[PDB]
Amino acid sequence: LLKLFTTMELMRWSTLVEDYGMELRKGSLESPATDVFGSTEEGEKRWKDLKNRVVEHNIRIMAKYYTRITMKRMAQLLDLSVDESEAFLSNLVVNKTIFAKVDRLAGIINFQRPKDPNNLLNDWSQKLNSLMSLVNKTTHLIAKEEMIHNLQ
Amino acid sequence: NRHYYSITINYRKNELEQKMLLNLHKKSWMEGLTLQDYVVKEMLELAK
Repeated sequence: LLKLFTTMELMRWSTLVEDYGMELRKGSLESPATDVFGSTEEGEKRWKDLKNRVVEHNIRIMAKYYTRITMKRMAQLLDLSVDESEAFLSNLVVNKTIFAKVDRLAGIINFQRPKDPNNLLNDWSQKLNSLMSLVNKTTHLIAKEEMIHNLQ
Repeated sequence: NRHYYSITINYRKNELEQKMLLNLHKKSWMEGLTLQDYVVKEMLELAK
């Protein structure tokens, strides 16, 4: 679970179910399990909110390659079903702590960022800062090339 | 003015340095490398 604190470990949920159901199968310290999954009205609810965890934190982690993603292949890369993904979209999207944009006009929509509606600002940042990096290139090009030419 | 008559003054022929007194100045005071703004949007946004 500590490893889960990066990349979300978008793992087959049943595998983690093994990893945390064999806690109840501990021939050692098992009171951890009973505090976690020896419970029913909350321990099984802990499994449920763990599904919540995997889906919503995967929504978090996967925010990079977006602007093109399908409702079906969403579930395919979600370790959970499509209408399961439908309810997950629904709750995370009415919660809307992030701003995505989606529509079943195609179903190929995504847990997006503002979807880049911006003017030159994008171009501005890009051109300016990149060109600046290039002047930096030059200004250390002279330096380091001279340095490697010191002995000569 | 009694006890105080002024003398015509001047600066030296300083090209010996005036050269390096403008060469380094112009080269730096003007975008140094000069390959920098070549600010261009946010400036004209506020401008226009």
